[PDB]
Amino acid sequence: NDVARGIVKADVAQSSYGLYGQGQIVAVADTGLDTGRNDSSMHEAFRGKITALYALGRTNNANDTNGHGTHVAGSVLGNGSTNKGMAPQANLVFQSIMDSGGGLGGLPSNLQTLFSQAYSAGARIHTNSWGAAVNGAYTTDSRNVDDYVRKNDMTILFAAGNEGPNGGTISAPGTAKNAITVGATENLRPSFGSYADNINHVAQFSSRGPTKDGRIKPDVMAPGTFILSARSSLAPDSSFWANHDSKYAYMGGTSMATPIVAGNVAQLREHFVKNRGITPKPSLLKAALIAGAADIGLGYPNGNQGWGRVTLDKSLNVAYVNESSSLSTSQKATYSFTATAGKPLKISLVWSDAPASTTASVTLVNDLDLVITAPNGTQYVGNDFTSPYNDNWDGRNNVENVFINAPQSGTYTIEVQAYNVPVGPQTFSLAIVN
Ligand SMILES: [Ca+2]
Ligand SMILES: [Ca+2]
Ligand SMILES: [Ca+2]
Repeated sequence: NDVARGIVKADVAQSSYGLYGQGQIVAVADTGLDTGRNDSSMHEAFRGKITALYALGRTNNANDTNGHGTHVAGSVLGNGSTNKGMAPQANLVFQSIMDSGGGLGGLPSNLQTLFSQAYSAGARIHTNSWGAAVNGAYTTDSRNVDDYVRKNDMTILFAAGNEGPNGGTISAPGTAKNAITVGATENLRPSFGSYADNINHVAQFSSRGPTKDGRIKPDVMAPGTFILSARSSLAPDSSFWANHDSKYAYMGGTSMATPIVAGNVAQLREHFVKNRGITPKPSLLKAALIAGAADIGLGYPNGNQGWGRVTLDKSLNVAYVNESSSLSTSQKATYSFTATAGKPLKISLVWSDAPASTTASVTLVNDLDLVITAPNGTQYVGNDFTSPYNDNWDGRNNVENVFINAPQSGTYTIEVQAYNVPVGPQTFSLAIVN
């Protein structure tokens, strides 16, 4: 966590912007949380900061004999004396879904039940280091994630899965359109060897897109190898990659990358609410993370890194549109942005789409297109990264991007065009970095 904090710029968010996640509540659905008791027995990283601790998988037992859940929650918001999570003043809703057999039987059949329970408790961010390895398929769980986000103010994150490095290995519900799906790059702890020596390396195991219908997943990356975070007092050494001390130990997986991003979302949401005067919609938090992300060196579009590695300080300050307009087929919204040529210009359009059928061959329901015009007339179409940049149109993704490394100083025109919106009108968010 301490090195991940610096890689994703949560250190700048904390030290220069004051963002530790205070006032935000993150829900984690995972194995269990240390002793399973919201009292003074609880691990120092969560003692006193638990909004609610629910036992779903084992009636009346939310403890963590595995370790996964405690480490995950630790990375979101742990506030112990060392190895703090990214949002260490956020409060925690924890849903313990591990069943007596070690499986995830506490999950309800309809995942909307899980998310609504968390929402009722006050959580507005819900993070899930779990999934089924269904090679990019959009399942009932994916559908319910999508329906839930379109109807409720909840940012939902899912791990991409650990079936890399082959293409097309994204887990469900990480295949949901409206979640933020997170893959793992390496942490920088090179004494532990090749899994933690290059922050621009995709971890070998991280699942890779595209999804079954060709969409780019994961959406973003974060460090997910040799992450030092909270150690359940009931977990054995075999659950960890390496020991550290009685309260903290190492783990790696997309399960570790996801909660780093979830804590960054708490920091970002705090910033919008306290410092920018608005409650940012899930689509805007997602767009802002995407526009701020760093190309780890593979270029775009790319299923190995998605849109790149979270870089939180760039996301804090984006120019935005927060679902303030909705579009039906053939309509367009227009914005103008004055750019400066010193720095890259990155524009990200994200929408919380209508849920797809589990039987559809193409999951995108409502298709918006991003079209940008430079001061000197050059046009760019969302996700067209091959010159000429206005000839390849996107009909699959509900994230569209125009990234220009050396922009012209001057006013750029930004159009969001409703190509085909059968379940309309469709709103959207934009985030702009320059
Ligand atoms: Ca490496
Ligand atoms: Ca499109
Ligand atoms: Ca092209």
